[PDB]
Amino acid sequence: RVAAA
Amino acid sequence: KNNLKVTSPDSIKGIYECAIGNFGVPQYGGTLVGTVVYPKSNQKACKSYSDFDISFKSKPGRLPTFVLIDRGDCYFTLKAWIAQQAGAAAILVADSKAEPLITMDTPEEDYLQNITIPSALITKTLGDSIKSALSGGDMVNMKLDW
Repeated sequence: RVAAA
Repeated sequence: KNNLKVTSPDSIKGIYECAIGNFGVPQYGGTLVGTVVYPKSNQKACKSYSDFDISFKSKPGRLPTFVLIDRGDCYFTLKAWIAQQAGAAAILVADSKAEPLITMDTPEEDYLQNITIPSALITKTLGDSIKSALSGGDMVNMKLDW
């Protein structure tokens, strides 16, 4: 997945 | 979807998976060899390292500094910006949970286009291995080919 934090 | 090579010490050398951050194009493209440093304060790099009088500038003739940074409390991009400002040549963000790798993404709402240093998320396990090698006095060297 992706995430900003 | 990439990897990296811990070159030293023998106890943990090898090729490890990692997830390159989805922001910034590195200015000096190519291969990069560094020494890994785990900061004694501000380990999540959500505040400027100047407030702590901490710098990762390498002395002339010594390896560039790769700063190991813990995930948490602020955006990935801010950690890369903060560590860049302290003079690290690269940033490794140790994941906070043991889980497969995620790709660090940009937020929206700017300094973003000014981030240059290579960034990557590593697993908690490798994060813990590096910290224990450093805790025991061995310098941890590393090479990045991206």
